[PDB]
Amino acid sequence: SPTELTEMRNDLFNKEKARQLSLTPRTEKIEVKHVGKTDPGTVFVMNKNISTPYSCAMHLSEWYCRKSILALVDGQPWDMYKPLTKSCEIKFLTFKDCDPGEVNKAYWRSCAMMMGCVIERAFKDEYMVNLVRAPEVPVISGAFCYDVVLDSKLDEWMPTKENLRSFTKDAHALIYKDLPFETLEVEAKVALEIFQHSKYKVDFIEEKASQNPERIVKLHRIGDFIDVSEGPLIPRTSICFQYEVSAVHNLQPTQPSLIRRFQGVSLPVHLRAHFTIWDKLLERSRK
Amino acid sequence: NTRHIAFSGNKWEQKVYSSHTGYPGGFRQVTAAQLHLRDPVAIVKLAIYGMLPKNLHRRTMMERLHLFPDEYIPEDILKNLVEELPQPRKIPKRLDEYTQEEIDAFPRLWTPPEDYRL
Amino acid sequence: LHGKSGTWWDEHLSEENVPFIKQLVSDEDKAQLASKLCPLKDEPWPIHPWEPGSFRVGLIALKLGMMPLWTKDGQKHVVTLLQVQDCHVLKYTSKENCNGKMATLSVGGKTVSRFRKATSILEFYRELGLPPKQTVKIFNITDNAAIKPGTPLYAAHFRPGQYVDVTAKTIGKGFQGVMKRWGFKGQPATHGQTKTHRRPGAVATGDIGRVWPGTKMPGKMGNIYRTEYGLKVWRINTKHNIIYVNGSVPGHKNCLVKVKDSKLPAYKDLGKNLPFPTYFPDGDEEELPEDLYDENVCQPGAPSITFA
Amino acid sequence: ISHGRVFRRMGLGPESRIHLLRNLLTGLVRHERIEAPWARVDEMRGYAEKLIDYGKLGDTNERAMRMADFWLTEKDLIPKLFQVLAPRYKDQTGGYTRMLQIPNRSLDRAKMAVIEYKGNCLPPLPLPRRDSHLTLLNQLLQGLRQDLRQSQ
Amino acid sequence: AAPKNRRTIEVNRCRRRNPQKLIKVKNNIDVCPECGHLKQKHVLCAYCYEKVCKETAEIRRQIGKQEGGPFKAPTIETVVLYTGETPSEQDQGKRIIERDRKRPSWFT
Amino acid sequence: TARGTPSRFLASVLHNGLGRYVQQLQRLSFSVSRDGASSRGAREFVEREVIDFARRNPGVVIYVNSRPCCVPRVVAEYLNGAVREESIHCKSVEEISTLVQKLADQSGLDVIRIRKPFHTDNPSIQGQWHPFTNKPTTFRGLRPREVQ
RNA sequence: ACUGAACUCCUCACACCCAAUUGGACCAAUCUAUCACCCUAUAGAAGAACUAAUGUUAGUAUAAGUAACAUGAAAACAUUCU
RNA sequence: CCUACUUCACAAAGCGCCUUCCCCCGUAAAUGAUAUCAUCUCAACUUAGUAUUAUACCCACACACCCAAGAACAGGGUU
Ligand SMILES: [Mg+2]
Ligand SMILES: [Mg+2]
Ligand SMILES: [Mg+2]
Ligand SMILES: [Mg+2]
Ligand SMILES: [Mg+2]
Ligand SMILES: [Mg+2]
Ligand SMILES: [Mg+2]
Ligand SMILES: [Mg+2]
Ligand SMILES: [Mg+2]
Ligand SMILES: [Mg+2]
Ligand SMILES: [Mg+2]
Ligand SMILES: [Zn+2]
Repeated sequence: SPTELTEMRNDLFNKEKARQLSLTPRTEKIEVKHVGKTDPGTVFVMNKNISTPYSCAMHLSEWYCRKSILALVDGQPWDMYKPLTKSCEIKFLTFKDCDPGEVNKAYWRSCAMMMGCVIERAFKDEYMVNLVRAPEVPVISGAFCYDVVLDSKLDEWMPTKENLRSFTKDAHALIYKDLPFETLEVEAKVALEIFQHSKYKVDFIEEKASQNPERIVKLHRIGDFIDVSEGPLIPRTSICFQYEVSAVHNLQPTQPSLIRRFQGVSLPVHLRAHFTIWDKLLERSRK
Repeated sequence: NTRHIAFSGNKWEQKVYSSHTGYPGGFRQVTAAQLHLRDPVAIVKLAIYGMLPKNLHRRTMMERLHLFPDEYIPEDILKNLVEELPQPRKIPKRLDEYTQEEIDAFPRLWTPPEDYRL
Repeated sequence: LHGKSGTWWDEHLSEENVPFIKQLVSDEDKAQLASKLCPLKDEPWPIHPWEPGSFRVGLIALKLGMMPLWTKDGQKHVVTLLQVQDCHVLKYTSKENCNGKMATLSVGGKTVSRFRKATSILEFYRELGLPPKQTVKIFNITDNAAIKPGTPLYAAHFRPGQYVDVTAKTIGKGFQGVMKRWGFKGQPATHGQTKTHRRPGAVATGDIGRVWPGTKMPGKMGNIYRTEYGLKVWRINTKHNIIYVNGSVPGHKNCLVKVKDSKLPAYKDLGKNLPFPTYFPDGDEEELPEDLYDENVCQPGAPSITFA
Repeated sequence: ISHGRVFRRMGLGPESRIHLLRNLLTGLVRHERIEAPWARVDEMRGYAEKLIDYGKLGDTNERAMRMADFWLTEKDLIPKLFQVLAPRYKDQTGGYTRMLQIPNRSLDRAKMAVIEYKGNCLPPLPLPRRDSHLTLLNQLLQGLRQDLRQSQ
Repeated sequence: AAPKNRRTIEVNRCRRRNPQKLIKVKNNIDVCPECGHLKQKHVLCAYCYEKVCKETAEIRRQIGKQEGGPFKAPTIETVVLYTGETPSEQDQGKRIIERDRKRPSWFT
Repeated sequence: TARGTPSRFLASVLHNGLGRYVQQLQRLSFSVSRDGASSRGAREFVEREVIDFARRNPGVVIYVNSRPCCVPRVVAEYLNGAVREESIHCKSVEEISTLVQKLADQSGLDVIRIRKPFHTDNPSIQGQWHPFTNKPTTFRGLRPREVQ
């Protein structure tokens, strides 16, 4: 049953969490220096593999915590809730930086993942849904996409406007829940064990483990929903303010199975768009 | 059927409802007939309002009073109804309503002279 | 930091996107306005003929100003200019829900920015397919005169010689003393008067021990809706949608006035010859001249009037 | 009632208002950047623009010279007005001044403003900068712009 | 006219704790992305403005030393140059105000 | 006054009379001074009446301290845990006797206003009145003015 | 017919609803004698009891954060200007 | 309300201009009994006879700057 699948996947997720936490016991003070333009030269002594860029922001001030979406720990984008590993330089990236491209990509991935959760828990039980992948599309594309294979019983069914609005309502319920984005650097073995059923996710995990030198893969969970991340994600789901599942386009070349691309669009609280601009963005997010 | 209430005596013409708008010259006195023509519910509403105890519960009570000028009642109110109270006054019958059997049963009281126009 | 920040449409737009958004939204507004220019080809509601007792819709015009006008008898009449700016029918409600027993048409005019309107109003106008209007006024009409929402209205909806009622917010004079507000005589300037020249005198008698409600006292003056009844329509400029209404109209220049057929008894049944539902330029029965004149108006360009 | 009244009531009357604005304008011409209560800066901005226009009119223009003589209480600034400021703005047609709000005066918490003549040698004010075009909203709008350009 | 009765603390509280009298929470406060300082949206950053005012004061002291006396406003443009800077081609024919510190990053 | 005072409902401790009567007073503690006119009456009570009271009330444990604190007292502790302390200062033997007997006969429940002079757990035998008692029913349960 | 008191009856208990005035039974606290030696007793005393004198002194309210008061301008704080 | 005039001047005013819509009942009659005429009727009944004011007005739940809005607040505009 899908509920049992989610339960066992969550159990494996927590098992791996505890395993890594035990692997990193006690407290090793790592020095992380704020290399950001503001408040330069500050140093945080932090608990190895326990503290997070969020904890560093908490030390800095509440404005940093609320405005900071990603961290460039040693020039690499780290999730705000991803435990720090070694002494490093840290700089916090917001939505309004001069070049926020990394933050935009992270927001885009997180919105896609939220869409994936909504899709998987939307349809009636009898129908089976397979979350194939979240294609990495530029923000200029105007809509974040999530690819899903629906059942043959539904390959002839296209969502109605009311169905799409129900998807948006579920997404907003998730936003209201405001669930943190939990991360795990998990070896391909445990990742495959978690996603054994989903063939698509299995092969995606294999691809990622091939691309990276080792077999380390990025697993992300909002709540009860675990997915492979193409990269770092947003800290929490409350960052999204405006969110809309706009359309579902059936990819033209579908001989084996019919891949439906759920397209949607979102804007965070920091970058709220007026009603009319939002309507135009919605219109353009249906292509 | 509060539109079809009946006043005993000449109350339709003599009973006067007095109100004041508050402004100078704002004293308005309107006979029962005029008030009834204006609002077909006002007379019964005011009677009940005057009979209710003069405390803060009076208007809460008046919220439970539903006055309808004619036979029509909203569907939800009709579905709420539980009992019908007997009418306090038994409506006298008209001659047009009396049955010929009843007329015959009532005796003739007097002998009219035959030589009378009538 | 608490999250109730008040944002405006420009707050997060870049220098490049500001002009682009301005142009895009203005183009959308004008496209929407043009889309409604041909109502009779857009499933118009039944066009019933005029009957006695029929009340048609009015307009929402803009008070441009005033100017003189001369009639063939040689008399000068001051006339006020009312321009109909993007006046459209927006909503229709039946007798049951009109808060009375007569149908109602909402009419708006003077398109305004969408960036400055509440979300509910923006949604309403999005469904209507029109840019938002500055003011929406409700006109009581008989069902004979119902007009499909979205239909534009034009100055030629009225005609010269008609009588009209114009209602608008009077000029707001703020808190004004009793002398200016109610024309009280005040008190003498000299002859001993101490610190009382413009004050109300006694406000009541000693017996009542209170002040009657509605007593005339200093307070806010103007800025309230007033109606001028029975103003003659002397002329109509169809090109610019101008109505020339006799005399003065409440409110300041460039203020929106609600204009409707006069309710005075003397003008009860003068709607026989007026466009009953409204004037439809799309009908094109006869393209009206640029200026429609009343018979007595001394038209400019006519040879100088001689009282022969 | 003050419908259509465009001039603030400042100082001790009309003449005093003119003198106050004149002193502010002389300071502005001398220093090219002045802090003053916000309302007074707002009132004096129009006069500053008009002086730049009069300086553009030319040194030899008698009316411009008289206006400058009145409005510049320190007469060493009249050559400055006619030979530095006016040539500096010969290309522009307006908007010679930049006025920004400043944190309230500590003394009496007055609403304060800084007014400068554009192009001065002083360090630039911390001007407000719009959001970067690379933000999420701006990129989505750029996508709209490109799509509209292509389609139509 | 004098009060007819002492106003009770209950009435006084109802009056002086009314929302109309309470201080309103400001929602236009944010962080200056340049320096991370707090500022109001429509107002200049206080810290940045203080920087600019101090630098302006130093430059003006140099200008005063150069002019040496009242009523000595130059009829030529002015250019501020910091240590390790040379008058450029367009800086020719403009009075040079020399500052002993290095060019501030925000000064261009 | 009632509005300025707590109130309770008439009640017993453990249904004290249903099966058997259990005396609720369980402990009396008389703190009495050897010396001091305040406790002269208490001394006479201890000499002449406490033993008879004790044998009359075998369920009450009576302690006599002969060493008081701040006044001679009698502390009565009841089964429900209530503790009532009464000063026997300057009281005669008969006054102390009546006070002690009152404590013995009294329950531990607070001496406050009792709302009702009666307490039934089963106030109704024929069924508590509700609006539909005494109301006749109609055929097919048709409400007034119902068409069918 | 019913309703209807502090009248009357009923269960229990009783000195326990007038001004001025008058008679009487008690009594807070203080000091003294002698006790108690815990916070009391018997007595002897007396500056012996305060919801009220536009009472006296002190505190703090209300009116009230009100009436009212105050710093010419810019600036390099040298200075200049009105 | 400001087109003119006038006080004046990016506007406020009058000395200027514009608009202002139904009645109320005292009686006079018709037919007609008590009282077979007659009788306007605190008889039934039929008219003058109408307030049952007619209307009109208003009606959008949810920084900053400017304003014909305004003491503050509020209100309108910022495409
Ligand atoms: Mg006078
Ligand atoms: Mg005087
Ligand atoms: Mg002043
Ligand atoms: Mg009784
Ligand atoms: Mg008695
Ligand atoms: Mg004394
Ligand atoms: Mg006292
Ligand atoms: Mg006293
Ligand atoms: Mg105070
Ligand atoms: Mg006061
Ligand atoms: Mg004052
Ligand atoms: Zn700053």
